Amino acid sequence: TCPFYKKIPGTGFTVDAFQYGVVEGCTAYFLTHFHSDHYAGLSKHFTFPVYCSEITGNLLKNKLHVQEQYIHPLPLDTECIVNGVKVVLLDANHCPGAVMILFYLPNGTVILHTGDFRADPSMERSLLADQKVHMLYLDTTYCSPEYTFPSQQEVIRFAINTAFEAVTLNPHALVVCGTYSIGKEKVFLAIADVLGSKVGMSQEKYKTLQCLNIPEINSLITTDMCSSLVHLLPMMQINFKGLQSHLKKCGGKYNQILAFRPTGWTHSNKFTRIADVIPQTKGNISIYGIPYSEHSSYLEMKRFVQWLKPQKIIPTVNVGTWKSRSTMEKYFREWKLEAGY
Ligand code: NI
Repeated sequence: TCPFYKKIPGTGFTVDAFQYGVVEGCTAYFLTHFHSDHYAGLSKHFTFPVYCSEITGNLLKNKLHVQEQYIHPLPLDTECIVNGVKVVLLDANHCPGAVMILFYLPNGTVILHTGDFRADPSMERSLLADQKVHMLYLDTTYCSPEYTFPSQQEVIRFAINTAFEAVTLNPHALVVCGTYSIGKEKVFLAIADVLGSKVGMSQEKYKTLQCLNIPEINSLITTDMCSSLVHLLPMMQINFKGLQSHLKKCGGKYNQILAFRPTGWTHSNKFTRIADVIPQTKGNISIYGIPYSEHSSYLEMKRFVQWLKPQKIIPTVNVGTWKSRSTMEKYFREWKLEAGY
């Protein structure tokens, strides 16, 4: 049964609620982004209207085979009417195609559902500037002050400089990057651009990337692994055993691997600066864990909420324990007392 924090009151709508069967009273299912915890339950047998971004709708049709007649893609930054209710989709600064949804209820209530997001000051000049929000359904993934990490631009500077140094010292080194979902494509695209290479990958991952409307993508990726010195592998294979095995497969073209695991936060964040990050090494294999996040840090989240000044906050992440819920409620009250709303 569908939890309350997936339901939009005063509408027929749900958000990211496909794993509960037919939800009573739901006339339109919204999907914020193509991550498995959120799409869980969708398939070619789904026969209700799904509302989403264009990129999300390319992935539903090509990867999950949802039939076209049930996909309703909406343009961003554009007022649209869905089943009698005005909605707007906004860029969430998460993975490709990810949105926040603004719902203008028939009684005058305005609701923002962030989906998954990485808050940014650029959001203070979107269509959110223009009116008051009564209720915020908030991605609280990293809602505690221990969660710090650098900007995405500092992380990509570290990765490019590390890869370019290694391959210029040893032209026979291979770079490997882990992946298990869409998102974080800048990691491997920026490294392949500094090296003058395409990114090589499996046919299944090439298919997924071809749904993303990334400009000039045919110039940047390939299924011909032999032609590429940046390879993408499943995240589970980014370990010494899995990398040794991959290096065997390349037929003596390479004699070293430098590998990247873009994680979110790890507790090495509480001690080490990006500048000071070092790899784990075994023989001719090195593995870097780099803190590339597509969710808000604590400080980014706090700034967004203190700017928006919502009347009520409903967390959508970390809701399953009483200790998490009480922690989060305490921070919300601090933020509201400090800012004065
Ligand atoms: Ni996500």
